[PDB]
Amino acid sequence: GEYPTVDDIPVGEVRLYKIGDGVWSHIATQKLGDTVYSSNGLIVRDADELLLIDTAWGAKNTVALLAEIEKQIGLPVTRSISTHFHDDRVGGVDVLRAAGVATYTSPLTRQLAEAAGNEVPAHSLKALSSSGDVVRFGPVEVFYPGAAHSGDNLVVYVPAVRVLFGGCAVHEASRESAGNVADANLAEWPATIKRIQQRYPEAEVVIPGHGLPGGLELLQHTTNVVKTK
Ligand SMILES: [Zn+2]
Ligand SMILES: [Zn+2]
Repeated sequence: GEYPTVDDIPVGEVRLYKIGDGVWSHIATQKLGDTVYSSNGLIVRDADELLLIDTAWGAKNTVALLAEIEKQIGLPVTRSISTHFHDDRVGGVDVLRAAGVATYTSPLTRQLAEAAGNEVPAHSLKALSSSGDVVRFGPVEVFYPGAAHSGDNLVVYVPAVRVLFGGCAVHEASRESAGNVADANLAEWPATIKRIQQRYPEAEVVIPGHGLPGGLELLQHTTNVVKTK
């Protein structure tokens, strides 16, 4: 049906949304002040297991995520990748570890998470240290396009179905400001977007870290938003 939003996900709950064959997004919320915010991750089937991209933004939500996955898909999450060091990506890693998931991210993300006092995935993805680096991981590619929203942000591509999870380096269409730039590299963000555009020219779906999925237009949209400043 319609992509889940803060206006229709019951409080405390996590939703899944089917994106294509063997690929779902997960959507969770975290109210701060008067505004309820949502956050997206990904789930990708591989053989008879699941690969998780990002936590559901905190321990409580991540427990609910695992329960929703069991209810709706019924296959075990065996590995996860966090796409940068913020709480919407690693908050809940200890829940994943308790559930027997092998948790991964880049070495830089582990370092930044440790410095921030955030939860830290247990394992490093090697050969992701330089912009342009890419590695295969089961049914996905993991690409480090360079600094943008954060110094460490990764994107994840599902080649079989042309789905790009852009994460927080990519803004949703309705967003016209960059939001939280405390860890951002605004100078490098446009070049980082260009690397993503050049690497994944056939992507059919682009999923931002927050908000509605779109297509490749979200990439240039993000650059446009960055240019404001
Ligand atoms: Zn972030
Ligand atoms: Zn984010």
